[PDB]
Amino acid sequence: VDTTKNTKLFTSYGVNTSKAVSPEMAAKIISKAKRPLLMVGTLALDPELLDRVVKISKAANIPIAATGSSLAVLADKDVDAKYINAHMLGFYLTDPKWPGLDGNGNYDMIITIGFKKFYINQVLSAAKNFSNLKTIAIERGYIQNATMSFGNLSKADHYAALDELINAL
Amino acid sequence: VDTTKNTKLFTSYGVNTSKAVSPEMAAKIISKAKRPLLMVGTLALDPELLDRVVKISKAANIPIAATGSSLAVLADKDVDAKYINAHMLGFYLTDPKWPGLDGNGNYDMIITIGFKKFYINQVLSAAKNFSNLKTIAIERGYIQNATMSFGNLSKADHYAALDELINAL
Amino acid sequence: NAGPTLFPGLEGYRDDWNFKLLDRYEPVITPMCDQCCYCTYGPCDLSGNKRGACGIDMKGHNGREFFLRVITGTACHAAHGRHLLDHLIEKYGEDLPLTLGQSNVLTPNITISTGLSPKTLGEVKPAMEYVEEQLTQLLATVHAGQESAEIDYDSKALFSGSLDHVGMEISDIVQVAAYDFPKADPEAPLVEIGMGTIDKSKPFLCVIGHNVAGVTYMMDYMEDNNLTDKMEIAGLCCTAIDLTRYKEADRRPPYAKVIGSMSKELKVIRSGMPDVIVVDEQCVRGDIVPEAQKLKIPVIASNPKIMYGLPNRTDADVDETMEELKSGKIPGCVMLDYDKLGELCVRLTMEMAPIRDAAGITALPTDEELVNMVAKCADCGACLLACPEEIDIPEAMGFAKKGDFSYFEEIHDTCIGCRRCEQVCKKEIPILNVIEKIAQKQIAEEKGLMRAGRGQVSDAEIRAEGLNLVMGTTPGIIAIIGCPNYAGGTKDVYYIAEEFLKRNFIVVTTGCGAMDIGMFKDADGKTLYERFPGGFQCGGLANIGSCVSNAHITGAAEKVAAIFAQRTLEGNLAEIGDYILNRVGACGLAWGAFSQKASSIGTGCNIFGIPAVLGPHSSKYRRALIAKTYEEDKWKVYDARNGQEMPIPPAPEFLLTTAETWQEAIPMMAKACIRPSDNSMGRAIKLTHWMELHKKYLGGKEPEDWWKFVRTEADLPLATREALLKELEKEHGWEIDWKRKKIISGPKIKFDVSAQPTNLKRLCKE
Amino acid sequence: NAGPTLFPGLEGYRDDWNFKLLDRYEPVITPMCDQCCYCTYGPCDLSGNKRGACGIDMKGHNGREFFLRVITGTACHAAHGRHLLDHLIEKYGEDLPLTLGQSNVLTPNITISTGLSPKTLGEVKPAMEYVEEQLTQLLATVHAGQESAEIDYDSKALFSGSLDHVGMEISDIVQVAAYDFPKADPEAPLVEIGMGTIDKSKPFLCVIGHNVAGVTYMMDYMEDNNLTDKMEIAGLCCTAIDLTRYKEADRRPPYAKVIGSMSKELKVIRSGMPDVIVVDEQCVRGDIVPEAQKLKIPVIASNPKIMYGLPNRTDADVDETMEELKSGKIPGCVMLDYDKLGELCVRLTMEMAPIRDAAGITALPTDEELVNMVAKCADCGACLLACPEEIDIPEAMGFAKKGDFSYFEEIHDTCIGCRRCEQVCKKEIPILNVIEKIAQKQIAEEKGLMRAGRGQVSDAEIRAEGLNLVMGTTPGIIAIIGCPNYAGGTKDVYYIAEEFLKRNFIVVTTGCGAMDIGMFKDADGKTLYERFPGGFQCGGLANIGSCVSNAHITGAAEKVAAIFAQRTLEGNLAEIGDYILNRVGACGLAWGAFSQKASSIGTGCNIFGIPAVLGPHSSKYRRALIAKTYEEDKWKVYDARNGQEMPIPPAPEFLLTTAETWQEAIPMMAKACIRPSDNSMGRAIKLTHWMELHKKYLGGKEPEDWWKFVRTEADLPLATREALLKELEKEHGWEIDWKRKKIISGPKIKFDVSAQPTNLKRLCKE
Ligand code: SF4
Ligand code: SF4
Ligand code: SF4
Ligand code: SF4
Ligand code: SF4
Ligand code: SF4
Ligand SMILES: [Fe+3]
Ligand SMILES: [Fe+3]
Repeated sequence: VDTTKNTKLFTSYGVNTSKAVSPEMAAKIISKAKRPLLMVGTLALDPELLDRVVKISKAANIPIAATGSSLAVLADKDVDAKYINAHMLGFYLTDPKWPGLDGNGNYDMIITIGFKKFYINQVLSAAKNFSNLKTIAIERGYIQNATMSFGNLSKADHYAALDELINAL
Repeated sequence: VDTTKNTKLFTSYGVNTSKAVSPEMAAKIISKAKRPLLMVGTLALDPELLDRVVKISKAANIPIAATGSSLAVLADKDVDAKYINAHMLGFYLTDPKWPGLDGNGNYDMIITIGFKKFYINQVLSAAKNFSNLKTIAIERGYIQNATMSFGNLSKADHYAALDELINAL
Repeated sequence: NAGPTLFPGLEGYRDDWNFKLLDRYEPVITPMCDQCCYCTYGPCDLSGNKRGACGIDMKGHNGREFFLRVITGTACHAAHGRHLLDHLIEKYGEDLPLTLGQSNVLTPNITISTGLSPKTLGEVKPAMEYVEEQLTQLLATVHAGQESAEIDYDSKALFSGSLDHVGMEISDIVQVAAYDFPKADPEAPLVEIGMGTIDKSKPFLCVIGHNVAGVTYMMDYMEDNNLTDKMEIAGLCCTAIDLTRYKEADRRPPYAKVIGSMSKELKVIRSGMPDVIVVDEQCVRGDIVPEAQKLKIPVIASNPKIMYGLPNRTDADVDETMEELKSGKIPGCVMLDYDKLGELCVRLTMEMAPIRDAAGITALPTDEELVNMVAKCADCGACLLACPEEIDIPEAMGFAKKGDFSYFEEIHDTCIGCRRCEQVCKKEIPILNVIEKIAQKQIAEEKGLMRAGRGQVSDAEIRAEGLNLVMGTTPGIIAIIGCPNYAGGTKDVYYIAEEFLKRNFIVVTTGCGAMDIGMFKDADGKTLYERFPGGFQCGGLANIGSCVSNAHITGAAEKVAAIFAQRTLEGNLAEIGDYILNRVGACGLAWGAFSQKASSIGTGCNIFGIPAVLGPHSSKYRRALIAKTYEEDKWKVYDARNGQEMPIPPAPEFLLTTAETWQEAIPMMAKACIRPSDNSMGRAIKLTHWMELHKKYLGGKEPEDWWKFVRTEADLPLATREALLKELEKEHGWEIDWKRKKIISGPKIKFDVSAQPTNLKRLCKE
Repeated sequence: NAGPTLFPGLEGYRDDWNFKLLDRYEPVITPMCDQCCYCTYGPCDLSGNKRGACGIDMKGHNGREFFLRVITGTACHAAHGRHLLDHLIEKYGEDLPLTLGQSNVLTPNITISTGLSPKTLGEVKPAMEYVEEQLTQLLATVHAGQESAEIDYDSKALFSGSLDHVGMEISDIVQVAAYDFPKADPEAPLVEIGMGTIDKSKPFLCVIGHNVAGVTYMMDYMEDNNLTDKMEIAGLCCTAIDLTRYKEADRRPPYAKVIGSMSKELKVIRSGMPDVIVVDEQCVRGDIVPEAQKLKIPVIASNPKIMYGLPNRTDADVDETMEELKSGKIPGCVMLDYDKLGELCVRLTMEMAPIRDAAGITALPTDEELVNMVAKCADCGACLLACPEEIDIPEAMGFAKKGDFSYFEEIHDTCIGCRRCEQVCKKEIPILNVIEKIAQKQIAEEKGLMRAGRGQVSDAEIRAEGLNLVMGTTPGIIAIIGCPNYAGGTKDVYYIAEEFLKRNFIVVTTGCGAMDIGMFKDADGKTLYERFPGGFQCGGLANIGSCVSNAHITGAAEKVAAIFAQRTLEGNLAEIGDYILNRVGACGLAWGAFSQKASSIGTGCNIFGIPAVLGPHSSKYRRALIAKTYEEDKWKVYDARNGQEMPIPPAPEFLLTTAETWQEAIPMMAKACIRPSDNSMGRAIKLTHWMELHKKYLGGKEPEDWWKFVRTEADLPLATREALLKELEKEHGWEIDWKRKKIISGPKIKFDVSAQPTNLKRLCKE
């Protein structure tokens, strides 16, 4: 699946925007991370995405930051997920001295999925302007404020792209 | 000269921006116009650009709207130039019933040159949002609010690009 | 006698209090845009915290932008107050007494900021002038080249927030007095609400706005002409709540109805039910005239703040203006004379009903039209990209093309009726009308009850609940307020209010929140207002009133400190906010906050030590106040008994933050009510509700940090005290005495019944 | 006796006047951004005049945005006024008389809006309260869901503009009275100005801001301690003009100096000359603290509107705070106590001078450092893209690399010292210091003279010039005011002022414009203030004062109508503005307008029928007022004698527009002074200057439309009357009587000495 052809936006935060990446590029970026974090939302998270979030966590062995009420459905799944409010997380990620969720420090790659675009773009606006933290959005929508992101995708293409990514981890 | 590789902007008016065109594309767009107008500024107009503004007017037989105090130097040149304030012109161009500078009506293609980028982008913001008027900027800078524009260019490349355009009219 | 801050200026609370609040609850800046377009040197790209041409950095500018929204909200409530005060003084005299019910501490917010305790309309003038004077000083600080430090814009914003509640208080007390609104009434009457409550056969006068003044003349004209049962009068936004508070002090049956929140404005218009629309000010759609016009609904602008470029007929004769409107010659007019407004609107309504019925108007598309326009959809994705709620319209269209309208039916309640989607549809499909047509069934069922705006919390209720709130045995005050820009539909506030009412918290609500809370019924067909008593009590649900009534929520908390704790109010905001932050469990919720007014209200709650959870769209305000729970030195206060530093638990962990879903919001709010001074039974109770709600809505496991709030075995939830003591020993290494089942070692914070936690050194005995 | 609008509300002038002005001078909307980010429903893409989620369209929002800048500017002058009024009343009493010079019509703007003619400080209170009350109502209209029609935001903006001049008037008259400022003095003393006028060997107290109150204590302390000749005290922005007006009513020699406009703020700091910096409010850079700190310059914040997050020492002992500052422990502090401020700043300055000299500081890079950093340039083009003036820095670097510093030397005067370029340079080259180092020679020559803020125009001057102005024989009033955000350097205002002074127009100036106008000298080494007399007279140049003094410019025009024409001022703005628009030739110029204050001032001039030309950056304000010269029905008024419609020439052709170059601005301003009621000699004279200036600056040929302003042969410029009559016959077909040389046919507008042109029907005899 081509996940880089559509980067349309309704409104813009300005001249700085994320680089659109393919499923294989995202896979390579994620595998190279030394201490990645899977930041999961709830409002755009459906059962199909939930299944893929679990496989990504496992295939790459990435801890999960269950934001919103995502832990509600991740709790009965075999993954390492811990609850944390997204706004708080977005703030903490900008603090070099944050012990992180397991106490072992901050992260070097944030992977976002399951969020409405307006909310994650806002939470991400902090790290974008006040940190050198790298972030990668793998939603069905183009996310301007991530370091890199998938472009806008039909639901089906999204599911396909995530499967291609998983097959590359 | 490649006039489409650099479209950097310091700030943005939003998601809508001009299409970058080559010297030959601009030449073809201008030749196809039935009633074009050459809108000339003063603050970014140098002697070299002045010479090229004259050749374009002649080669394509385009009337000139001498804005600012450009008529000061165009007056002693063999061209059809008439004074009109840029802000007023930007407003009038949005009125379908404007008799125009010669009394024969409005225009179907506005060619801008010799302006500071911030001023023309503002004057052009009216036509961009409140008219279906086509405009083409041929400055050394990328102009966001034109329908189409050259990208950012070194002074020399600008002079070269304008010469290529003239050779194509 | 008075505190140190009477009629304070911008810097009044800066060093003594605001900076202390801001050191713990740190400003979290999330820019809504990476640029600043305030002046001609710009626009400036501030990306990466760069500085503008003038020198201000990104954080400074965003502090400035949040500050601007706050003062804009502050000015709205104030302008509202000034107009009611002048009109009411002119009509009933300066000596009219402020009759607000059974209370001796009548105007807490006013008294705190000015030291004044006004008892009449005229006595409120000096407070109003103070607010207007300060707003001018505040708006001037928005000018380029003024403040540049983010933290100082935040202090200026907090100060403005205190001013907002002063202005809101002024607004509501003068109208409660002059218009005989309920007087701190636990039994204010239930009013019918919802688009489904309207009797379509009757003429319908629809009012949208905030200032109820002009509507009172409309109602007076209806009563005088025996029209209360012949026509319908219903409102959208606050004016709907205030108009149904009018002359209700004696609990007479309401004869008017309430349509709904701001989200219903375009929806009710598109339905075609209104025969006449009268707008006032604030939260009024900017496309009302052209939309009303399509269905031949005359529009009357009754407030100078919104004139829509309409012709002015304030000085014209009523009869003739009515002819101009009924004939459709003009789509509407401006009518600023209240004596003419009453008659004009009511009569035009009675007369428009037959005219519009004879017109043969079909507001929504027919069955055939619906199927056709749906089949026209190209699945281009434009609408979804333009939808503020990011609703998958293309998917709904897809399913509707094959007779499955379940998607569109569910969309109806989440859709805010803004029509951005329609403007981007190349096939020119009136998407909103598609949703509304398919939602007819659901709309007919939109019938609820809302208990009328009750007004203040009485001193009697403060005495009854004061101690309980402070010990913590009454788990806290839950305030559900604000706008309808929800991210997941309007039933969220209902589920939330219910969860808390069942766990016996004190729930109060106002504005659009109060409205939606009453839009749903249980298996027995009963509303929350019917299932729970209306007093300020545990397990009670009180609709305080319109948005200006939010001043009684901070007012109640302030009265706990003034009446229960007997603290001085006059010029003493810092001590009062500090007392609340340390000893009064509470948490606000503005799940659908959208307006500038919501930012000022929330900021006002914050300066009084009251945390607030906002919905996800609120992240767009640009500035949140969140504490770092992992930094030890952020959680220390003084013991006023000796001046020694003492540690406090991390509660609340924020003052202003956003939650993503309503399920997340609940446990967050419960936890937010935990206070340093909870006694043992209180803490045990608060920990019970929070730990239980966290398990219920977030996965079934306990909060990882639950142990951080345990000082002794007595703080432990009684039912599971055994298992918990095990966990403390097991997963934390605490020493337990299994004979008497108590804690020997482990807690980093000790229990001390006589401790006096305060963030203000000046209140300590050194 | 009074007009119809006493203490008007937002709608006061809407239908009677504003809408009439707006029908002719149409709002021209040029969005600065295609989006709106006011609330959480957004941001909304308004491109193509789409509507936001709330319903407001692009034009409505941009009207709203311009309106916001206007009220922000209005609040600035007002907040300023309120602080001076309270402080001055507290220090000198409410009964202090307003001593402003030889005038009986003391407060025209105030009287027009309130009907009041205050004679003391206390009597000004009611006007100040009115303004603050209206500002709250106006700020509330900026809230989402309020006004949506562009034209109504424009009316609200014009109204605010009238309020701005009321607030400015209040501000200046109270300080002129209490601080003994010049009293409408044509011989106010010349003050030295420019960074080159500073005696580097003396300690230097630099003040930046607007409110002069605190500076007066500084100066009082210097006089009391015989320091006026030992140290230098100079200011940037308005405070520089007001501090040099202090106790100058008796014309004593100035002992203080003026550095320059806001553009000099970073430049003077980078020079390292200041030993201490004291900031107040408005137009103060947001990066002063970190920049000052680099060169060990302590910063003192004396106004709560700008505290920079600095520690507060208002209640600390002076000696200790001085030790904290001189030791460099803290980069600065907040000092809000005026009694402590005076001593603290002056003493710290005397003491800092030696300390900083001993520090061995080299403010700018050495010769070697300059050559090295220049050689580091990569010609990446980043600085040019980020420069607000789009200065070709890469080219200058290129030439400087090979010893040609002519480019950098010319850049110095065009550069506004904003340092945006430095933040984007990957080679971390302090570009601004490169320009300043190379400009040392030029800076040493930056020495001029500025005639002190003179105050109001006296009634005597109004009587002397009234008739002349109205007939047109005195070509008009030229007001050069406003900010330094010029697009082509700061000498423009000089050339403009000169051209007009030589042609005998009445030239008045204020603020940064007044400053730069005096920064240049002719071949004889004389300034314009020296070459032309300071009275309000033909060929006269008067520096009215600081930006708040702009109120005396509209005040003078208002007094022409009140004194010459004997029109009533009280509650009669529309009649006065209408009179001015029809009979008083004038044109404002704000060539470098940047601030919100400039938009409000210009908008205030507009509502009084006074056109204004703004510099190109001003196009960023979003809304211009321009008339269509080609639409016949846009140029008709009534003849008050009979109520019949009558045609008027297209003059002025705009109320608020931008010009690109100073050469274009001149003829535009001259033409803008032509008025419908010019008598024959007046018109001939105005046509002479305009036609000549058009030929001189725009190509040598005559204005294509010059013939549109000729009613009879007597309107023709006398020297070229022959040739002109030829052209009218030749290129226009007019019938001439070559015997007496007059016009027989051709003019579409006749000359009528008794005609009474007015845009107000109510003033006509029907
Ligand atoms: S206020 Fe400052 S950051 Fe904003 S546009 Fe003006 S110069 Fe730029
Ligand atoms: S009307 Fe409803 S579906 Fe359309 S953009 Fe607004 S919220 Fe979305
Ligand atoms: S914008 Fe219109 S055509 Fe495109 S998917 Fe939406 S409803 Fe269909
Ligand atoms: S005020 Fe209106 S146009 Fe602006 S962001 Fe809010 S909804 Fe959009
Ligand atoms: S300091 Fe001067 S050269 Fe640099 S960006 Fe500002 S105006 Fe341009
Ligand atoms: S940004 Fe720096 S390196 Fe690039 S051209 Fe400008 S001065 Fe040279
Ligand atoms: Fe409301
Ligand atoms: Fe100024």
